[PDB]
Amino acid sequence: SKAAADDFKEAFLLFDRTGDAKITASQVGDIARALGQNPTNAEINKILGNPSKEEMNAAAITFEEFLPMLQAAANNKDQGTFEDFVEGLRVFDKEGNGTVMGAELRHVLATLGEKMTEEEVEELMKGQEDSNGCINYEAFVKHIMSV
Amino acid sequence: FDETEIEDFKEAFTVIDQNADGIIDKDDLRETFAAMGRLNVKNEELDAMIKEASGPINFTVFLTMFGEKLKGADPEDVIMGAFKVLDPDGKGSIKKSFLEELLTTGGGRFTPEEIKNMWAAFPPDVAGNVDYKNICYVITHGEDA
Amino acid sequence: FDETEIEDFKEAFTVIDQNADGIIDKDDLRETFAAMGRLNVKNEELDAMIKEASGPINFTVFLTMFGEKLKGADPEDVIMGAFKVLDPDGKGSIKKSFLEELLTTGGGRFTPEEIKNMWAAFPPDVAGNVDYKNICYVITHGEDA
Repeated sequence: SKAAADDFKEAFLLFDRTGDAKITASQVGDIARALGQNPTNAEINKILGNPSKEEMNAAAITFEEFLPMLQAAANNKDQGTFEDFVEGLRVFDKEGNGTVMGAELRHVLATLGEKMTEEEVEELMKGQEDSNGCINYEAFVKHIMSV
Repeated sequence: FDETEIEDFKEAFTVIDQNADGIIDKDDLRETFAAMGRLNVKNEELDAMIKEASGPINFTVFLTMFGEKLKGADPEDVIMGAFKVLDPDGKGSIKKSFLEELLTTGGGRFTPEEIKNMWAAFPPDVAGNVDYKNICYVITHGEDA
Repeated sequence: FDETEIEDFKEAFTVIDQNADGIIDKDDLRETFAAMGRLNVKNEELDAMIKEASGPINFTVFLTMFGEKLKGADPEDVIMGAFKVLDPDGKGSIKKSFLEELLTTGGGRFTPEEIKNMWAAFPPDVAGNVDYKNICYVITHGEDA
């Protein structure tokens, strides 16, 4: 709205590697996340196809399509409730203390639903899981929602 | 510019300014090159060095000319700092394809063509991203060691 | 000439120039040979070394004389680079007949007679093309190790 945030246009100049002021359709998922929006990858996929837009063939972009797609994704930020994130992992391990065994969270984050690479899974556990093999998800989900 | 790097440029300024008056003229350039072994140093090379300045080469004109050409110059300890963060387990030289992917995918300065030029005089190990350290040496002091 | 190879020739120039004035004369040659164990070094050997130069042996005359005799001198890391491309799976020394065929059939410098001279002091493994690495050692530093 501007509140006209012109820093979204300045961040588009940091993600366009050619400097022509266009951003390919394959970068739009990760740049919506870097502007403070977490649409799921199936949602980013649907919307695209919904608009008869094929992410399979070469793509370019213009700021005039990327701005309204970020504004259509911005209504879905009401789905980011931290009660359900901590209660999900609280149902994932027994006893009254928030600890996932290391390999349980790593294999679930790579193979269940939207596949996260094991490189990204190791980069999200690095520091929050110590050598006991127990990830405290009270501080883990706190630090994941700090970015 | 750290102060020891500015003292290194002050010592190089005194070795090229053999009249010791504080201004490197064309005779100082030619007599420093002749003392390094250049008996055939043409006057057009000395004129092209003086054509990079708008005035006489005193210490602050030599520092501003080197500042404007070395706007991304990095000391060896900060280049090894960044390469120790790229190899955070220590000792090992990092893979060739890992440095090519991480240069491109993070920044536009790490685009490929430039990566072929990095491999091209920075040899294999250096280019590949396996060794490490020789590239920090030649970025702070050029040519083959 | 890489800069560390030129620093190795500067250190060898300082060990043969025992007067430390920058010019290796015939007395320096004889006193360096006597300090290595040559008590019978003839004056005709010293005169044949000085007869390879047109002037006194200063550092740049010693570098140009070694440059003109070592116009195909290759450091050990680039010889092992080429032998790792000839054995691209790593570890194994390459076959005798494969190096004889690939030297001949690619280039005139790899002709046979020369291949018999390669096997002749570069022993079997080396000659054969099976080992590897000892030949890179003796091409950068001669004689049996």
